[PDB]
Amino acid sequence: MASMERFLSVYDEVQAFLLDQLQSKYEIDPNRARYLRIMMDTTCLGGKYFRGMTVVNVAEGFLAVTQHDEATKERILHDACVGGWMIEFLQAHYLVEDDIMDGSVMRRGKPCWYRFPGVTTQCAINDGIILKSWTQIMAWHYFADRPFLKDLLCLFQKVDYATAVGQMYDVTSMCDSNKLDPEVAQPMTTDFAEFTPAIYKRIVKYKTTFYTYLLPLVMGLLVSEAAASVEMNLVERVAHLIGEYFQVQDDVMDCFTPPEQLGKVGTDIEDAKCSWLAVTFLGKANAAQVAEFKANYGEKDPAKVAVVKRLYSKANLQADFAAYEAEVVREVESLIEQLKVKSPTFAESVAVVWEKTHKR
Amino acid sequence: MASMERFLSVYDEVQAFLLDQLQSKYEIDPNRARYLRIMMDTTCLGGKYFRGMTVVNVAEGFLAVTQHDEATKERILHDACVGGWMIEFLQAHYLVEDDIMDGSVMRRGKPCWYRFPGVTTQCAINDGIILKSWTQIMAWHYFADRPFLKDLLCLFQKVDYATAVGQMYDVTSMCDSNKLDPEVAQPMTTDFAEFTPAIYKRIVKYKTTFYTYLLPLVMGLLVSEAAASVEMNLVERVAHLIGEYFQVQDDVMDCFTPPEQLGKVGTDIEDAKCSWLAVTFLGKANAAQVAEFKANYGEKDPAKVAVVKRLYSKANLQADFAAYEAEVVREVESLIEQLKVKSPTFAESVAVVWEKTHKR
Ligand SMILES: Cc1ccc(CNC[C@@H](C)O)s1
Ligand SMILES: Cc1ccc(CNC[C@@H](C)O)s1
Ligand SMILES: [Zn+2]
Ligand SMILES: [Zn+2]
Ligand SMILES: [Zn+2]
Ligand SMILES: [Zn+2]
Repeated sequence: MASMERFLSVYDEVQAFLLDQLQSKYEIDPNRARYLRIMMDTTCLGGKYFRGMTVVNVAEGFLAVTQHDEATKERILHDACVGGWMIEFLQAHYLVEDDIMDGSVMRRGKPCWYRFPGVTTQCAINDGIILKSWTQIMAWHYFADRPFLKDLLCLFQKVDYATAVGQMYDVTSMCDSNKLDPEVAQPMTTDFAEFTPAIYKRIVKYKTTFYTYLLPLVMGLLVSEAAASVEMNLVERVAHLIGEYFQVQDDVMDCFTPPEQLGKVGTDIEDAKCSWLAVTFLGKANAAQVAEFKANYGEKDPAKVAVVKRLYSKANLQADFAAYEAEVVREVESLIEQLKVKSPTFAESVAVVWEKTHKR
Repeated sequence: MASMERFLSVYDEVQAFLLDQLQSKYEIDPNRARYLRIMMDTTCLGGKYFRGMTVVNVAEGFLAVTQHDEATKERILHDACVGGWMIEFLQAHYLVEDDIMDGSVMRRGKPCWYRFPGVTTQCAINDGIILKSWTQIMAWHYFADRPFLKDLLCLFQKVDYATAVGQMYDVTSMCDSNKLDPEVAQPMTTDFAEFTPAIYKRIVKYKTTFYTYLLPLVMGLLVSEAAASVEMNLVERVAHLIGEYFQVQDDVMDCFTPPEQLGKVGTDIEDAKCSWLAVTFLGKANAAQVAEFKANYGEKDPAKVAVVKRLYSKANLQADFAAYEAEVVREVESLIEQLKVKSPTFAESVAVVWEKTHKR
């Protein structure tokens, strides 16, 4: 069986399990079960399943080089699919809640969950909570007797928490740190002194890289009983590198990709986000450019946004991007080589993760 | 040391631990740490700590009848305090998110977290997520080598999930089940056919009783290594009984207690909640009363709310309440006696829980 058809089959299985348990142990009625079914499908399906499929791909890599009974190969692949779905559902949680927090309109060329007429924010906040609860129900059901249960749950929590911390770093990225105060409405930064590479890196490391690259890689290792074929500091380093690069691409596309390809109208400029474009622009701009950026950034006004866009196009950020890219290729290749000392197989999974990130 | 001063001390300890870890492992800066500190205090403190103190009280009960070294007594009490704080922080999560979902104004005579000028919904949704993540960080840190870790985490998740399911039952309680549909804006029920005792009970069982009574009781048992001194079906039954009663009182007070005592302007009528008052009113009203209730319920209009209030006062619901109360006293006393067969001590903790609920 091809990996994707197994992964998709296990979604159906896990969905049936969750909804069946809701009827048999949580007293749910049929119409509410249908609501939850439709919520699950709408929030968890329709992406590329990159994250969850990474778990599967890492596990398949080990299967190719490790002796096992056929029933064991099947069990490991089923565990990798279940684990994959945990990460997809964790993402679904965050996309639901983030869309509500940001007042987003679309995601993947469809309305954000909370905008559906029969959902509303009141229900959608809680739907998002359910989504993350369902990751725990899956783990406890399917991994109840597994030797990796503890490690897997402890890893999952730490990544979830890093993610929520990342979200705080992101939504507060345009405030002056010294002015953060629950008692006082937060003004946008006027100096942009906190739009640095190091600060951008911290946002991205926590908000994105832990759940998108570290967790799929390490969960694949866990469900394969293979954590000892790797130096975990190397896995973290490569994860953080690849994830930062992933984000840099997304930040570029938010500004320059037509809405039809990103599946939304990009608003990073209007939201005054600490994006790779803003940080890199400020790292090369002259005095006058800086002053024009400060008078136009973080404003809904289409004229001011167009001035910000024009500032970025004139500043030749494509050249900064190519240089960033080259350097990432260097460092990622280096880390892949270091990973080969202990696991060729694992190194090749990371290679595949890198090439799917780099090509797109 | 008195129980409450130990419990309060452990809050300070757990807070210091969480914030210190944020600086040492999550790269947090001082001002964001202060924001989180203030968030934690504002959301987790200022109630009666009934839930968390139950954990402590159950543990102290066992300490009085079980032989242990002094260092062991201390460790069990520290575990009970930490476990207590997990449940308080879980509540804090739900109160944050519920207040945002319901557009609430006040809670405990102070503004809801999301209303603070320097918070906003964008940050508050995520603050609420952090609050629940911090329950997991606490458990993994303080209970890492404990034999009850698995059981405690599995119980915690199931209660969290039941709670979120309860929330879905509550916010959808005024819709017709057969009309639930993410695609279609939900109309308020016109027939109120789903305002029954059984349906009310399901909302309350999930939304309230699992986290407020079942989890504190069973966590006390867990941290005491005492789950075998009880029949767990009896613990569940008594929990569900006491919790329903708790909710019935809150539903009565939402309508009739001055805002100064409940710490808010009650809105159950305007929100068209499936409250004990509405269900019990509909269980005794004549045709004309029913028709007047349907023309006035679930409307912001102060005149219509006052008509709903007047309908409840004329219907002598105090007498239905006294009868409900008597019957709960019967059943709770019965369950306490059944609990004595295996643990006098545990039975006496439940007695104390009952008397603190019943007296208030
Ligand atoms: C924690 C997260 C919030 C949003 C995420 C997905 N990244 C693309 C989005 C910003 O459009 S992950
Ligand atoms: C899951 C929960 C939502 C709200 C809760 C606290 N009960 C009083 C409130 C309704 O005013 S628990
Ligand atoms: Zn966001
Ligand atoms: Zn983006
Ligand atoms: Zn509510
Ligand atoms: Zn209430």
